[PDB]
Amino acid sequence: FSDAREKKKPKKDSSLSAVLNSIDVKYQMWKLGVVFTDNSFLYLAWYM
Amino acid sequence: TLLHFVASVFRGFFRIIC
Repeated sequence: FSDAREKKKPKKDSSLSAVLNSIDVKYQMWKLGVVFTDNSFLYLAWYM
Repeated sequence: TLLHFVASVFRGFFRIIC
């Protein structure tokens, strides 16, 4: 489909469901896990 | 949420050490 013709529907900032679909459960999974694994964030959470 | 994660890690550590 990349080489073939494509039609796309642009996203709307009003639609919250569109942003929810755009954000990924597994990517946010990985990102927050890495952030928690980071040592400096752990030090700042200790300070918290 | 971070505190809940730390608490869950602590609980797991307790379950494994006991």
